[PDB]
Amino acid sequence: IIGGRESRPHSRPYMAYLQIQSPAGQSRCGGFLVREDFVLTAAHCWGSNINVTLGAHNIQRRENTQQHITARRAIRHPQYNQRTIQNDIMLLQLSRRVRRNRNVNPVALPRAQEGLRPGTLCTVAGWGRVSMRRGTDTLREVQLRVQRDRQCLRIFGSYDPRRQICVGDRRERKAAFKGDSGGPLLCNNVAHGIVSYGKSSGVPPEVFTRVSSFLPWIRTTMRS
Ligand SMILES: CN(C(=O)c1cc2ccccc2cc1C(=O)[C@@H](c1cccc2ccccc12)P(=O)(O)O)C1CCN(C(=O)c2ccc3ccccc3c2)CC1
Repeated sequence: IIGGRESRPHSRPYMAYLQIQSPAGQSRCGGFLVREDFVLTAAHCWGSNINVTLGAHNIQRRENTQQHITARRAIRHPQYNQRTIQNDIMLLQLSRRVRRNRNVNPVALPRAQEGLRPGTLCTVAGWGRVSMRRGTDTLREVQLRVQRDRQCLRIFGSYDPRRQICVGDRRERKAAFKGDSGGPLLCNNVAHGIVSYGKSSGVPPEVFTRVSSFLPWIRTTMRS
């Protein structure tokens, strides 16, 4: 998170920290609990081995509030295209159900096809980098304004306004960044987006996956 603030501890109990590929420090991503047995995140974060940490604030400490679970299944969206980064969404079925409590619980999702008006203020959270040189051990968050789709349609090649969201006013140094991938974009406290990608500089507008266009698939995949 660039230009944000440290989050009040445990104020976003749905936050999940992902470590992809056993090797400690091999790859980091964010995600969010949607049910006691499922975590939603980005498909470009896929790996053969994913360790999930729920209930954390400082992910570099084995906190009493944490619950550690491995991804039993890492289900990439069937039409995920890593080259164009389209359909960047993935469901992680946890090896075991979390014990739901004040520090670990699901987040509300948008209804099917729910959109977002440009100018709306949303919040994204994560343990990603705060700059090219600095990262963070603790959860941070920042408020960003939804942008008109035309901006991302000009900047990013394959953008689809139905399946993606254009976020971040270029006039402010605030945005989700490297390591925040997979994390949620909360608009009116509902998880409308998943951090997908943006410029390597971190200067917005940036692209989020629009959760509301994938409800049928999410439903089906979870209706196991
Ligand atoms: C150097 N970068 C970044 O520092 C970066 C910037 C971001 C800016 C805003 C929001 C999220 C961001 C995530 C990252 C990453 O490095 C991700 C990461 C690692 C490896 C492969 C990935 C494949 C798809 C999505 C995330 C990926 P990571 O977070 O998973 O580690 C990323 C910039 C975006 N990328 C592009 O090809 C890309 C595509 C079209 C573009 C069009 C215009 C300008 C830049 C463009 C850059 C990938 C690497």
